[PDB]
Amino acid sequence: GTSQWLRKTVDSAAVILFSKTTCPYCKKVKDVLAEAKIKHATIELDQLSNGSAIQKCLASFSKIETVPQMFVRGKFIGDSQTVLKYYSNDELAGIVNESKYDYDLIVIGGGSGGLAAGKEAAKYGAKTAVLDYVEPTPIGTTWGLGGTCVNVGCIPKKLMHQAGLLSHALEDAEHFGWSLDRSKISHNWSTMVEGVQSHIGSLNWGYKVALRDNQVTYLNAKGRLISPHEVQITDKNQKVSTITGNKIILATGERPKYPEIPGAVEYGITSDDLFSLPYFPGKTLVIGASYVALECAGFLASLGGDVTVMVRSILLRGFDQQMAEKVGDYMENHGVKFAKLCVPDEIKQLKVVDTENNKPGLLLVKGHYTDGKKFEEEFETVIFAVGREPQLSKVLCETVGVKLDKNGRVVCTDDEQTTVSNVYAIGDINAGKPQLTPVAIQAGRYLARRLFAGATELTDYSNVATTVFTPLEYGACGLSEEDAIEKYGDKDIEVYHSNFKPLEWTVAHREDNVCYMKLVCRKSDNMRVLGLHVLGPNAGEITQGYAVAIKMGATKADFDRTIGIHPTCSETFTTLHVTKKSGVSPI
Amino acid sequence: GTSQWLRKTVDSAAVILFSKTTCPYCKKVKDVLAEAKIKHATIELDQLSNGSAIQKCLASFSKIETVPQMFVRGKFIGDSQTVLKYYSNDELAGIVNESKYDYDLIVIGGGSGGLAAGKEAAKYGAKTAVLDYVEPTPIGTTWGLGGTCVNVGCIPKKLMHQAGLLSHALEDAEHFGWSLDRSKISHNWSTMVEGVQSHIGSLNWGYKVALRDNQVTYLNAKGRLISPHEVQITDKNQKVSTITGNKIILATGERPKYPEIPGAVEYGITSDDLFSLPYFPGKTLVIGASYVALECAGFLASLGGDVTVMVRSILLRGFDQQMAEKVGDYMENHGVKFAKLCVPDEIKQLKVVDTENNKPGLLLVKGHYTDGKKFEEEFETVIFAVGREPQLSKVLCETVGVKLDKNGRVVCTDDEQTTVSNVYAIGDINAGKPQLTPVAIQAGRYLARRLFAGATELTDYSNVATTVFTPLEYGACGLSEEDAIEKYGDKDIEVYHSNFKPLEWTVAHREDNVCYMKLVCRKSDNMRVLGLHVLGPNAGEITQGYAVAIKMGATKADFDRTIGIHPTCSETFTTLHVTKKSGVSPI
Ligand SMILES: Cc1cc2nc3c(=O)[nH]c(=O)nc-3n(C[C@H](O)[C@H](O)[C@H](O)COP(=O)(O)OP(=O)(O)OC[C@H]3O[C@@H](n4cnc5c(N)ncnc54)[C@H](O)[C@@H]3O)c2cc1C
Ligand SMILES: Cc1cc2nc3c(=O)[nH]c(=O)nc-3n(C[C@H](O)[C@H](O)[C@H](O)COP(=O)(O)OP(=O)(O)OC[C@H]3O[C@@H](n4cnc5c(N)ncnc54)[C@H](O)[C@@H]3O)c2cc1C
Repeated sequence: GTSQWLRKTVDSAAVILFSKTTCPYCKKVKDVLAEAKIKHATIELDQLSNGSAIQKCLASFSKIETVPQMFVRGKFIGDSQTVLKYYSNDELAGIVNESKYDYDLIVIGGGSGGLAAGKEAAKYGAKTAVLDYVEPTPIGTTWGLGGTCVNVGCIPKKLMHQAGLLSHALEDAEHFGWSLDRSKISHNWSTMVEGVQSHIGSLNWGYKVALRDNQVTYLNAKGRLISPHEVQITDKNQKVSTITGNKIILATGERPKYPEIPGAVEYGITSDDLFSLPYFPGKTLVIGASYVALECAGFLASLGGDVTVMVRSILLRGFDQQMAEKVGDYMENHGVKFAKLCVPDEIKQLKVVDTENNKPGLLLVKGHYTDGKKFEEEFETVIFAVGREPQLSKVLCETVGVKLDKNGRVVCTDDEQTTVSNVYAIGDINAGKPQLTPVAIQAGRYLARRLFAGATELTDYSNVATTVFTPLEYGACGLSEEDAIEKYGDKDIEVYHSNFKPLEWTVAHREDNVCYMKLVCRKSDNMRVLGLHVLGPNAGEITQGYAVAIKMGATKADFDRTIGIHPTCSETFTTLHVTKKSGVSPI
Repeated sequence: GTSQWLRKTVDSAAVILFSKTTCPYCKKVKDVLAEAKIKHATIELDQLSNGSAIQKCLASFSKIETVPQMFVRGKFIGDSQTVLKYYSNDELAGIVNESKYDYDLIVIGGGSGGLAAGKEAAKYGAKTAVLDYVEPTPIGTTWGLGGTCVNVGCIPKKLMHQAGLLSHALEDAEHFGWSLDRSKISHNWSTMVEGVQSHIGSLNWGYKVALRDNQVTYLNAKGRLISPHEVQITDKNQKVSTITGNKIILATGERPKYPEIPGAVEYGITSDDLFSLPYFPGKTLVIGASYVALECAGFLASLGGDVTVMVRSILLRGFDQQMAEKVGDYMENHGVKFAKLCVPDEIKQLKVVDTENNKPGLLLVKGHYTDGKKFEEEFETVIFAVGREPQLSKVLCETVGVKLDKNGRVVCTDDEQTTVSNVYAIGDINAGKPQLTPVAIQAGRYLARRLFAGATELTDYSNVATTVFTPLEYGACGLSEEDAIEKYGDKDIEVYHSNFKPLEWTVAHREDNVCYMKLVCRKSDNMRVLGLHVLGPNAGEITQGYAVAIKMGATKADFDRTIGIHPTCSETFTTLHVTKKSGVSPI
C-alpha cells in the first residue's frame, strides 16, 4: 500500500528529499541544496497520515529510518552528514547529476500539454528537454513555440471573435447615447492580424524565456521515438542525432485534415493559415460544421465578409443538438449563409492569389446535395474545417510498441501510460479524452508531479466544461439532453429551461427570446444536474463556476437555494422552474 | 411533528386540496376547480415521505382519512361528492370566497420583495392586495410600479454602467482594426436617459399587467398598518379608507438619507433623482463612499463628466478592504478624483437649475478634512450617497406592536415573522439581511409558499454573492479576508491569489496586473473556501456559478480538480497556487 507508493516514488523521482517540517538537520540539507541551486522534490512526512509507516519503509532503501534522507534517480545518497561531506568536498554536483540517460524527461511536442509537463517536471529537479517543430502547411505557413492554441487556435480565434463582437458594440453605443457616424466605419483585416500576431509573438517569446528560466533544454527539432528510451532529433540544418531519456512524454497534437478531392490542398486553406493570412479572405466558403468552422465563419461575417458554411449533415456533432440548432439559427439570422446537406467534389482555380498586392485569388467550388442536385459557386477563399488528426508514425510507434487505436491516437491508462512502460501521452493524441487546452495542461502538470514529486492525484476527465465562441456563445458542462435520455430513459430525465434577455440588450433593441439556458436533471437521483447549457453573451464566464458545483454533485435544489446576483445573465440559473414535460412556454 | 405541520398548513392556506397523483376522484375535483377558475394549492400525499401519517391526521380536521379533501381558510369543505354538490348547485363560488377579512394577504409595498410575494401568493388562491406609493423626492421626482431596483436602482444603474463601458469598447475597436474617428464622438446624456426610461416604463407596465393577469388587486395608495389586521389606505385624491387582511407583508423598503447640513435638501440630489435627470449633471461632486456612490461616480466619469468623490473615511465599508482599495485605485487612474478624509459642511446656491433650457445650476460646497483644513469648491451637481433608511412610523408600529431595532428596521424570525403573529417583513426593512433584490424576491416567494401552499423551506441568507458595478467590476461571495482572520485566526487562514489579464485587453493595450482574484480558505477545515473575490470585467457573471459551489461547501481541492474553460477570465480560479503567506508575487 504505502510501500508500493514509496517504491514508485523512489524509483521515479530525479532528486527527492524526505523531510519533516520541524527538523534542523533537514533544514541544513535544504539550505545546502538551495545554495548549490540543486532543484528537488520534498516530501514532509509529518504532513502525511501514513508518515510514520513511510519512515519505516524507507529503511528498505537506505537502511535508516530517520530524516533527512536524500535520493537521486532511485539511489539513497545519504543523510545530512553525508550530503554535507559531498558538499564540502565539491562532490555533490557530480552526484546529483549522475544519470544513465541524457535526460530524466524528454517531451516530444511544445504545445499546451508538453510545455506544461516540461516546466512542472523541471521544478522538481528532472533534467528535461522539450522538442518542438512546426511542419509547414501546404502553402508554407509556420509559427513559433507554444502549440496549436497559442498560434493557430484558442488565442487568435478569440481575439478575432472579440473584433467581431466590437461590431455590435459600435451599433449598441448609438442607442446608449454615443454619437458616431457608422456610414464611415469599416474594418481593416491586416491591422487586426498585425495586432493578433504581435500578441502571439509575445507568447512565443515568453515560453522560450520560461523554459530558459526553468533550466529546460528547448530544441527546435523534429523528434522521433525509435526505442523506449531513444529519441532521434532532426534540427533545421537536417542534422540527425539521438538523445536518451528515462521518461518520455508524447505531446505532439493534431493538424487539420483535408478532404480527398481535387484542388483542396492546392487552392484551399485551413485554420492553420487563417490566423496569419496577409489578405482579407473576401467572399468565403467554410467547409465543415465543427466549432472551428462555425467560430471562423462567425467572426468573418461580423468583419464584413460574405460567408457561406457548407454542412454535410448536422452542426456541432457531439454537442447538444437543440443548442447547436439555436447557435446556427442565430448565425443564419445575423449574416451567415448555409449550404445544407452538401459536400464538395472539386476546387478549381480561377485566379492566383496576388501576394504582392495582398489580395485573394478566386476559386470555383463544385459539389452536390443528397438529392443528387449540383452545387457550383465562386469564392475568393475556401477554408476546410473537416476535422483534425494525429500525425504519429504508425509503423514506428508499432515497432517501439506503443499501441494506437483506429484513429491513430494513443491508448493510455488512467495515468497517461502507454503500452510502453516509461512512455506517456497527453493532450489531443490521448485517445478518448476531451481535446481542449486546459485538459492538456492539467494532464501534463499532474503527470509531472506523479513522476517526479511522489504525487498520486490523477486527472479527472469527466464533466469538462466547454464554450463555443460563435457570434452568440454556447457554454456547456456535462451531458447533452439526448445523451442523458439515452443513459437513463426519458421518464427519469427532467429538463428545466428558460429564455432570457441580457439587460444590455434592452436599450440596444436586440432580440427577445434568443438567449436560452437549461438544466438536464436525473429525477431518481435527487434531481442531480447531469448537464448545464447556456446560449448567450459571455457564456464561458457564466459556465465556469457551475463546473465546480457539477463536479461536486450539484442538484437542482442546490441551484434553487443559491441567491442570484442581479442584474446578470447567470442568475437565471438560480430561478428556473419551467419543465419541458409541462409543455409551458420558456419565453 | 407532521401533525403540527398539517395544523399550520390547514390554518394558513386560503384554498388547498389534499390529493394523490393517481386518484380519479381527485381529478374530478381538480377539473371542477379548474373549470370554475378557482385557484388553489395542491399537496399530493403520495409524494411525501410522511404521506400516510398526514392522511391519518387529516381526520382530526375532517373526520375522514381519504383523498380528495378540500379546505378553505381553515375549514374542511368536503370530499368529492360534496364539492360537486356545491358545484352543480351554484354554491361553490360563495363557499370558496367566504372570508372574515377583505383579503387573505395585504402587501404594503410594490417593489422587488412585495411584488414577488403577492404574485406567488395569488398562485395558490390567496385573495391578494398589493399597495404601492412612491413619495416624491424633495425636488418632486416620482416614478411607477416596481420599487427601487426597477426605477432608481439596479436596472438604470447597470444600463448607465453599460453606456460607460461602451466608451472603452469604442477605444478598443480601433486596436482590433475598426476605423472610427474618435475626435468626432461624444455622448448625449438625454438620449441615454430617454432610452433607460423607456425600458423602465415597459417594466412599470409589465408589473401592472402581471398583477392583473394573476388577479391581484393593485392599489396605488399609501398604506398604514393601524392594527394587526387593518390597513388604512390613502389614495391620490386623499380619500382615506380601511381594508382588512388575514396576513400582512411589510415590504416598504428604504429611501436615501441626507446629511444634516444647510443646503443639502434644497440644492443636492440623490440616486432617486439621477436616473431621470433631464440635464447632464456636469461637474459633479459625489458625497459618500458606498457602492452606489462609486458606481454613479464611475459611469458619470466614463460619460465625459468631471467627477469628484468625497470620502469621509474608507471606501466600501463592510466589503473586503484590499479589494475596495483596488476598486478605488482603478477609478482614480481612470478619471475619478477623490477628496480624502473629507466631509461637507454646507451647500450654497450660485445658480438656479435652468429647467427650460435643460442645464444644471451651480453650487458652492464648503467642508473640511480631519487636519482641520478647509474644503471649498464649485460644482454643477452634488449627489448624496450617504446611506439609506427605512421610513416606518415608529410610533405606529409600536402601538400595533411590531418591534423595530436601533436603526428602524423590523426584527424578524428566521421565517420573516414580526412580533405580531400575522405580520411579516421582507426585503431591505428586514433587520440584518443582505439588502439586495434577489434576496427580497426569494424571501417573498418562499414566504408566500409557506403561508399558502404548505411549504417549509426557509430562505438561506448566508454566503449571498454580490457585485459592485464600478468601472472595473468587483464580485464577491462569502467572507472578506479580514472577517475570516477575525473569526478563525491568521494561522488558520490561507489565501490563494493571482493577478490576471483578460485576453481582450492584450490587443487593446490595457493594463497588466490590475485584474485580481483570491480565495480565502480555512486550513483546519480541509481548506474550505470561506470567501471568493474577483476584480475584473463581467465580475457578476464570473462569480455567480461559484456561489452554488460555496453553498455546497467547496474546498480548494474542489476548485483544483475542476478543469478551466479557455480562454476566459474565470478559469484562473481553477489554477490558483500562490499563497499570501509564501510572499511570492501574484503577478
Ligand atoms: C481553431 C482551433 C480553435 C481552438 N479553440 C480552443 C478553445 O477555445 N478552448 C480550448 O480549450 N481548446 C481549443 N482548441 C484546442 C486546443 O488548441 C488543443 O486542445 C490544444 O492545443 C492541444 O494541446 P496539445 O499539447 O495536445 O497539442 P498542440 O498544442 O497541438 O502541440 C503539439 C506540438 O507538438 C508539435 N509537434 C508535432 N510533431 C512533433 C514532432 N515529431 N517533434 C516535435 N514537435 C512536434 C506540433 O507542431 C505542436 O507544436 C482549438 C483548436 C483549434 C484548431
Ligand atoms: C442606486 C441603487 C442601486 C442598487 N443596485 C443593486 C444591484 O445592482 N443588485 C441588487 O441586488 N440590489 C441593488 N440595489 C438594492 C435593491 O434596489 C434593493 O435591495 C431592493 O430594491 C429592495 O427591495 P424591497 O422590496 O425591500 O424595497 P423597494 O424595492 O424599495 O420597494 C418598496 C416599495 O414600497 C413603497 N412604499 C414605501 N412605503 C409605502 C407605503 N406606506 N405604502 C405603500 N407603498 C410604500 C416604496 O415607495 C417602494 O415602491 C440598489 C439600490 C440602489 C438605491
